[PDB]
Amino acid sequence: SISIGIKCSPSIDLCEGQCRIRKYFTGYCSGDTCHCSG
Repeated sequence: SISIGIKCSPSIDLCEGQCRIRKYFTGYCSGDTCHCSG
């Protein structure tokens, strides 16, 4: 994965949307930072 440096929480993980508008396929919150892949 890459990290995009958007803050997140795993409990309400909105990283997929942040990754998809940046043209990745998916994303997830690690610790408190969004990761993207694809």
